[PDB]
Amino acid sequence: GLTRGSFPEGFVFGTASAAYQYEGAVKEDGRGQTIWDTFAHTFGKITDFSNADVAVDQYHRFEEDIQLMADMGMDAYRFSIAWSRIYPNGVGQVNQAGIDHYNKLIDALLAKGIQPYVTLYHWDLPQALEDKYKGWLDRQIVDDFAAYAETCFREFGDRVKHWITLNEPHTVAIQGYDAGLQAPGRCSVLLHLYCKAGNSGTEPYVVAHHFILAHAAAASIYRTKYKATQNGQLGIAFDVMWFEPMSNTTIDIEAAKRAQEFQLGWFADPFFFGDYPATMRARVGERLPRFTADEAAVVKGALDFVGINHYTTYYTRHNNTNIIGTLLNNTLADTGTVSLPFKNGKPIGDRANSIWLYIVPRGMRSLMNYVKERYNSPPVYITENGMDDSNNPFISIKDALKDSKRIKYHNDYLTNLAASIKEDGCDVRGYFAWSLLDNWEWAAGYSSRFGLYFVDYKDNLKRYPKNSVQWFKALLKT
Repeated sequence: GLTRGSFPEGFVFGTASAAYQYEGAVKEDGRGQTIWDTFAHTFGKITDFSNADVAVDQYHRFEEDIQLMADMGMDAYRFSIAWSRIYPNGVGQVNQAGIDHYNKLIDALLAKGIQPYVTLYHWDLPQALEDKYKGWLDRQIVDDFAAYAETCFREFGDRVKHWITLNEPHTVAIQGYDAGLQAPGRCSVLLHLYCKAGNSGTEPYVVAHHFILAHAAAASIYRTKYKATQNGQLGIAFDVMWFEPMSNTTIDIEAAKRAQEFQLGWFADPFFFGDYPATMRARVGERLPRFTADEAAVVKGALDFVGINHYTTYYTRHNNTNIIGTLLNNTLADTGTVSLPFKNGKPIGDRANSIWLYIVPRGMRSLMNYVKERYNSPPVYITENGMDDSNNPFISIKDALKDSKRIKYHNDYLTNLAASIKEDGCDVRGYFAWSLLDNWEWAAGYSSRFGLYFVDYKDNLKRYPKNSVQWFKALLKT
């Protein structure tokens, strides 16, 4: 079976978390309102009517949780900084209590020998910036994010050596501005009646452009002022499904390739080559912003590593939008593809609790090779991988702990990962399980349990280890 010896010497194993999903204490120690506070407190936005005002209270309970990590022998913890705890209004007055908080968390981790991997932006934009200029829709976001990033480099960079500037910009751009299913909930009202405003054809591309520039702006500051003395590295965590052709036809083979370009390439082609993928330029046309030559020069080469959030694999077929009908532009239509976890009625694999999450371990290996080939072997971290159980009130806690399916998931995905490294030569440096604890899974609320530890929401957030805890412990034994 898998051991640490199955991976390169120095390979980093960790668990991942995110501020809004974990912290609670939403109105404590000066924290400003975010777009997700607003979204979670708006009717219709969260499926189980819940919110993250308390979440799992990691803001207060982080030392306990650090012990639960050390219990498995974890090397690292990925966590995010809530921008609104540092600048409650996005810009302006620095909140010293926010700085003090993350210093305590960082020092506590390091005292246990656990390395901090810090995400600067995990979707919780300060509401003040949304009100001021509609957040990621305005170019001002670029300098404002970079200033926030700089403050974090200055305050924490003496100890934090691994930075993830942005989490899943693809998800944010599509879910936040095309589907309007995540904050700020914008979209073409003609496509989705539940949105109050937006444009699914234009806004995702504007937001994505601004994410790319924001990262490059923060990376430029890091490299020019902090990197030589701090000696850390900056990356991004990209959401990436693997896509397989729905049929063995060149049209569908090309469609799967194109779907990948529109998902990963949308962001990574700028960072590696200085422009968007040709397919996107061709299909999105004037709705796709253009980089200036000076912007291309700051954007290209802006990553030290590629973070991959990888969960699942879908089939992809070529698709043409209906030639007759009122054309309502949107990002899926622009791809010229449809991707689905079914082929001829048959699912691609077993499903986890999440309706989108199909269990397809080979996708991990295929994707690692894809990244190696297209981008000339950049260092990669698997910044998230995992699966969820239901929140089932009809079973005992003891039965909820029997997560053999999660164990098989991690086993099979890691086995594929180990083979991509040893056999295929992929430069993978680490792996972080989503997630350490059951937590508030955005619009899914508390209905989805991704943790290695079970959280009893009906007993003051008590943590219990699921069977996967012992599985990871055995795996990581040195």
